[PDB]
Amino acid sequence: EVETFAFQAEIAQLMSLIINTFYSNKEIFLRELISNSSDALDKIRYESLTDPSKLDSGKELHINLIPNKQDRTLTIVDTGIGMTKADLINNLGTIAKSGTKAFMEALQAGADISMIGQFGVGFYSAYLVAEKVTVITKHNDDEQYAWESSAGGSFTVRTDTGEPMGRGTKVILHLKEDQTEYLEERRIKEIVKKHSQFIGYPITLFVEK
Ligand SMILES: CN(C(=O)c1ccc(O)cc1O)c1ccc(C(N)=O)cc1
Ligand SMILES: [Cl-]
Repeated sequence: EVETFAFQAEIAQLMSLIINTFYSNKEIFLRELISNSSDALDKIRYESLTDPSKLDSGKELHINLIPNKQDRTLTIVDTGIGMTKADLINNLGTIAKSGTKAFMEALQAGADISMIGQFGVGFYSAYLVAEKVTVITKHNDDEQYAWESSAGGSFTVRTDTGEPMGRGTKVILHLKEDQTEYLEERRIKEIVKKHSQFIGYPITLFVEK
């Protein structure tokens, strides 16, 4: 039922750098994850232009932001193309080994952590704010999978028996205890307006009871 994998050494080092570096501008995680969602939504849109049946798993293309203060989670849900099991295991669809090389050279040559997305590895910015990240994904060509990692050099993959998603990717951020500002409506709104104001899909911020 649960498979445990080692990160490639370069990815483990990327994650360690994100977790251990003193860097105050953590809010950029949300821009990076919304960017990934937008890119996934563009991919299923483009495939649907020539094969409308690709949207049989859901026609609506959008992004939901779901804070839950009871669970201390921020969830980013998109209805994009989703990931196969293979692409989950292969660094969540990224060229993360080569991207990490380029990013670490850029940080040595004066870049900062906010530029992570320019190297194709923006997903890993989740670990600025999350102690654990859970990714639930569903691609038309595959079953629904759950990826998870608390860093420390490993991740797990299992077939997800949870709530069916139709198609797309859900990133569940289990926030660090000192990062609960990212569950507050006003703070999320501020970050979306500051860094994600030109994303071409609706971004709905859910509210809480
Ligand atoms: C397919 N795919 C996803 O399903 C996906 C991965 C991570 C994420 O936070 C959101 C996603 O939709 C995904 C993978 C990689 C990128 C990227 N921009 O490098 C974008 C999208
Ligand atoms: Cl690569």
